[PDB]
Amino acid sequence: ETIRKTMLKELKNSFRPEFLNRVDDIIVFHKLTKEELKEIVTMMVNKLTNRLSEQNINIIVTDKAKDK
Amino acid sequence: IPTVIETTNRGERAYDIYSRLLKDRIIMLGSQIDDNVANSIVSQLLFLQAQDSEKDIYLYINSPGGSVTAGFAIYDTIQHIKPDVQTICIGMAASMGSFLLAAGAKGKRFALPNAEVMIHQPLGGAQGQATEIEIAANHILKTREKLNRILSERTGQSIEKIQKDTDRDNFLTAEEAKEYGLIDEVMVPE
Amino acid sequence: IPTVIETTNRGERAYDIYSRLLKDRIIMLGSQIDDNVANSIVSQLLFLQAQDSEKDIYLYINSPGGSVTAGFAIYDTIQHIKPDVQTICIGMAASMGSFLLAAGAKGKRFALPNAEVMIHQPLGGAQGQATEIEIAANHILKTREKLNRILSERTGQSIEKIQKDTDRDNFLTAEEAKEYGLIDEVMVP
Amino acid sequence: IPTVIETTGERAYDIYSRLLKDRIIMLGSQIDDNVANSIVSQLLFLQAQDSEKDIYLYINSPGGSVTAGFAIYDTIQHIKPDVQTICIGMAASMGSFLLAAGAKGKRFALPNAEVMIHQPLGGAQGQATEIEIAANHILKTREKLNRILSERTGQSIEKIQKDTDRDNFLTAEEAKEYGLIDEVMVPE
Amino acid sequence: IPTVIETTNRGERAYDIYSRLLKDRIIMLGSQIDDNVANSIVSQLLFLQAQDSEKDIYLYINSPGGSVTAGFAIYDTIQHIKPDVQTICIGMAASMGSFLLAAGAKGKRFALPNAEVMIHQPLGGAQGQATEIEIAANHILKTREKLNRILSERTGQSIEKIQKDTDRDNFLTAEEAKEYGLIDEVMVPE
Amino acid sequence: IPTVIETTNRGERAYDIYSRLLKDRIIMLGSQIDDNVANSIVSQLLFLQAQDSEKDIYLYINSPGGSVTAGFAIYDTIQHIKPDVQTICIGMAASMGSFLLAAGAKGKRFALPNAEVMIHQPLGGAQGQATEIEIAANHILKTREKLNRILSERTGQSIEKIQKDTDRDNFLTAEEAKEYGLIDEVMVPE
Amino acid sequence: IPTVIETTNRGERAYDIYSRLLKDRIIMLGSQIDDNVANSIVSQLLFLQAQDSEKDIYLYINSPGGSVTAGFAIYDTIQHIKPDVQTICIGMAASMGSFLLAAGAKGKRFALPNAEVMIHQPLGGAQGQATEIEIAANHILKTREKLNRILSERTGQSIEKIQKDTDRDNFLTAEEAKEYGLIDEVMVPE
Amino acid sequence: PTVIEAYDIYSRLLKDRIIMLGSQIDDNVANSIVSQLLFLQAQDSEKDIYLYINSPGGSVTAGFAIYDTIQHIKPDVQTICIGMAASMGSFLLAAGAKGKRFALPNAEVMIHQPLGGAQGQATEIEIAANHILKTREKLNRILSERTGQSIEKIQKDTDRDNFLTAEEAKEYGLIDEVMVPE
Repeated sequence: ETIRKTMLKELKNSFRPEFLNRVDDIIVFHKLTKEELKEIVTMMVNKLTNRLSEQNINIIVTDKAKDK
Repeated sequence: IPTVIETTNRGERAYDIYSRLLKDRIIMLGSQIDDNVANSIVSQLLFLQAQDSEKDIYLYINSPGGSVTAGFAIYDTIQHIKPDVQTICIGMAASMGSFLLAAGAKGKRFALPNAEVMIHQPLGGAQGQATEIEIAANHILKTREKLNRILSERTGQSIEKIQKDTDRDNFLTAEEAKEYGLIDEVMVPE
Repeated sequence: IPTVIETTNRGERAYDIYSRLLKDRIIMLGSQIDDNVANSIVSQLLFLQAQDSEKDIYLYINSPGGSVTAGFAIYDTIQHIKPDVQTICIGMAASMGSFLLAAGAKGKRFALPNAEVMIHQPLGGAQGQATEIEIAANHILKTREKLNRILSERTGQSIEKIQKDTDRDNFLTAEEAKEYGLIDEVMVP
Repeated sequence: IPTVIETTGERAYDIYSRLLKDRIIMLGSQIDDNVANSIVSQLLFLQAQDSEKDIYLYINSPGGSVTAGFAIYDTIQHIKPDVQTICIGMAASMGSFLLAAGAKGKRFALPNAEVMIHQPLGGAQGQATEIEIAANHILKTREKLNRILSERTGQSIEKIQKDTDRDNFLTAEEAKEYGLIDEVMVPE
Repeated sequence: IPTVIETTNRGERAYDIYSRLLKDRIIMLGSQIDDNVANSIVSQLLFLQAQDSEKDIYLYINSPGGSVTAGFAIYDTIQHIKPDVQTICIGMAASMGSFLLAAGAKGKRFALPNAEVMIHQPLGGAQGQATEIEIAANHILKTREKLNRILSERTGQSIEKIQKDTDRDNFLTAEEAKEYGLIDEVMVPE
Repeated sequence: IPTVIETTNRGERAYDIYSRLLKDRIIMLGSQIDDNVANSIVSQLLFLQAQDSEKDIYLYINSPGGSVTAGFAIYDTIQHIKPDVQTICIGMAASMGSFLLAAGAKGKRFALPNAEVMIHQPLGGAQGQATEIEIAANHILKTREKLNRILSERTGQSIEKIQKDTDRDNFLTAEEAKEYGLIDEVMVPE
Repeated sequence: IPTVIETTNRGERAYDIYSRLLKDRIIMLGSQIDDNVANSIVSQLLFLQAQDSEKDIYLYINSPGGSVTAGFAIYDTIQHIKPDVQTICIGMAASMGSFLLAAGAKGKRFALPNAEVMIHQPLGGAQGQATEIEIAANHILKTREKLNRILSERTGQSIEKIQKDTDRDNFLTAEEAKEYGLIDEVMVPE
Repeated sequence: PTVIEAYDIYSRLLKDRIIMLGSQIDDNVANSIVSQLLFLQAQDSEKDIYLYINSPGGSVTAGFAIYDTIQHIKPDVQTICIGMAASMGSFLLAAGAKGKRFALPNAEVMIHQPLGGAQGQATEIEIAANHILKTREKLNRILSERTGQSIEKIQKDTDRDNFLTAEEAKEYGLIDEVMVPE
């Protein structure tokens, strides 16, 4: 909550009030967490496994490898 | 001395706290009143008048006293400039500091609740031959007469009463100063 | 005193550590309270009130004390401004330091665990003729009475108890200060 | 000394530099060689700045070196801009000299201001011949000061010699009567 | 005090050596511990906690000693901030300096090989009436008791033994300090 | 010292007053002549010669005097540089200041109307054994003879007359300096 | 300290002479070794090791000596940091400076041809009761024992001969220092 | 004063490889001069360095450090004597490269034996006196080497204070030729 508030306040000091008044929505992107990074690794690995399976190469990545 | 960074649409500027206050037309008189301090105060007042001649100027006073001539220069500058000069007493306003406190515009002289002011006759010194001592004594007496006259004209009190009260060190509270006529009303907390 | 540099799109901000703390609404009282320090602190408080009149101002005290008039100026500025002033005692709070430590907002006066607080009657001096000595003594007694009145109003203790405790140098730990009512709670790590 | 921000030029000045931009030169300290050098530099720079407009000298000083005051007087008289002199606070010793050294009709004084005119100070030490030389020099300096003051005030040299024998304190009205200033600035 | 222009990316800003070391969470204590130094150290500790509440702070200590209250302020700030602080003894850590050396995170107190530490009772003075001397003596004795109690807690040694050892100036080498418990291990060279 | 803005057509340049004067080849000698002042003057003269070896350099003198060696260094630097050096006496030119005043180019030495020029034999001191006192006295006499020789060369007056007039402190006005040969003409006010 | 300007591929940047030398990893020790100078030197060493941990560091020593604590702090910092520290003797390296002269890496301890080095037994003082003087004397003797041990290890020379040559002031020329073992080779001019 | 084109005047002179030695030669000034010499060697190691000397003297160790730095660096060092050069200042004036030591027409130089002090026990006084004699011997040996003069004559002239003008500096070998105005 405070991080969003302070980033929004800092944004107002870089752009004109009438420019920010015309934006439909200002969205603050939160920092990636541990499980989110694990899921990102999972999704990239899944994409790579599909792309190598279309070449008929079967590949599996263990959880410890993904965490590393 | 702390440094203030203020962001504005025009850009970002670095102020020190006293210049940041001066931006809002506030002048800090917080030291012994000598030639250099009086010169700085006169320069600040003149610049504030130059910037625009209708808004108010705020003088915050916390001084133990100082030179009579420097205080007279400050008072004359205050009386000569068109914009009104509000005087607020922070902490202690003694000797010529209290004299400058009464120099503010009528209805605009302020003091904090637990603030103290002190009024007395000016100090001085004479050395050398009897004629030289006579000259210096005449000068100091005339200075006392001028100070008493200005105080009587600004506080509404008789010249005799101010003569009696400034004989010794007179310590006045904010309420006592208000009833005496030095200030107009104390600053109630909000 | 180290220098802190902050980078933005607009430009560079070169704070010194005290100004960097002031950016977070931290005012440091870490020296003897004379006219210059009181003036600087009053100006800082006024600027912090101007910047935003609703958030809280933090005052850090580590000082042996100093001028009574300067401390009264700081106290008046603290009480006059709309934003609340939290007072945190780091190290020492003596004479005027303890008076300003007690002057913070209720429920918002703190002290570090092994911090020391000292309360005593003000010091002064009279010299010259008998009438002048009488004037100076009357002034110092009036000042002591005013300080005792404010301390009684602000700590919940009787004026007589504060008169008795302030006769000599009274050294109070954080727990004793909490029991005495000078501070509100000790800051556990 | 506070820092000043000019909103019309988004440019920063110190208060004395800001005043000097408006052709204001402040003499607010004891007049010694360094101060006189700075004042002469400012006067010459302002003469270079514009050949016509007036320079303003605000004096608040107890006095000082006679030679530095003579340098300032010579620079003021040499430059072709008119130099207005306004007495802020005290104009004593060589300060009162520079007060009467301004352009005729352009010498101002604040209402509650005081000026002092007196003979120059000095000292001698050593053999009789050296002390005689020093006394002759100080007498000649006093004579030159009296001559310039009589010329610039219109009063007789004898009267200036009589009045400057001791410390003479004059109010703004008394200085107006004497001739050192031209009139007193009445507030609005 | 040499300056350093080395900065990442733009590389335009210049630092002095201490400010540059501050960015690496390096804090230098190379002088007597008075109020100014203690205030600077507390401000640096708060700034480094704000910058990151998890990474460790590096505190290099080289001080003959100083005010007990200043050292107490530094100790409270160290024990209050979330990030751990490593104390590295450079040269001598004596009087309150040795107290701050023991104030580091457990298992994170180090000392260079040919370094020296000293422990002793606090110094002070008492002048005036007998009652005033009694008050000052009580205060200094309570201060010594509190210092001894904190040292016993942070070293795991009996307060009787610390009281006996702090009676006179006790000089200890790095190995002797390690055996005593003030530090954790001696930083062997590479 | 005050800071001035310049270049009304450019407006962006601000200099200190002496840097601004140095831009127009004005060098100020307005203090006692010691080693640092002489070094600064020599460096300024070298830079002015490097910037433009054709234009004339202006030297303003207001000094009670100083060391003989430093003033001699200034004299050497003045006489070695190709561009002409004009000397103007602001205020006083005493001791070696008058020597440097006479060191200007022929026909280009001016003095202000109420300017005083003082000429006298150099000062000194000897303390020690008889041989050391003799050595110091011989050196002082030699440097006085060198000063007299140079003054006679640049003033056209016999060295006996200079010896007689420099026995004591001789104070001369601008008119008397012109009659004596120290200056070329008094700068008449416009 | 003159300002020094270079034109780099990133534009024209300016430095002071000491910061410019520090850019090339040159550390100057040219004053008495007190706690402030030791703190500055240690900070510079830590910054240089953080910048690049493989390259060499250079220590130009022109010092008359200083405190034993500060010198030992610098010695420990030098022996702790991973990068090697070349040591070059400029002018005088006396007392603790000569100790820091031998602190450099073997094969990288240089000295100018007509330079002088000098080894002392550490100075000190004691005052108070007999017990306090006993403690101070024990501390001083142990400090000297440590100094002699480190000197023997670094110079490869017997402890007894160090005791003999250290009992009194021992001025050594660069060749004598090289033969003694304090330095490795005299910098022949090239 | 500030020189605008902005640099301080000494920085501007250093840009032209002009090094000013115009104060008492103590450790601070010696370190500054050594650092300037090293920077000038690094910036361009082929042109010539100019050292202007105006100093009453100072520490023997500082002057010897400056002498060693002058001898060690590859680019040559011309010495121009502005004003005075006394004790170590004259030594550094003699330290200039051959054919390139200069002196202004009415400049003055001083040569004399180094000053010192001793205090304490007889052994300590003996050590101090031996060191002072050794330092004087080193100074005389270097002066004899760099001026082509005999050791005995230098010893004789150095005993008391010896003022030499530019011409006496010329016939003494301290300077190589006087700078004629042009």
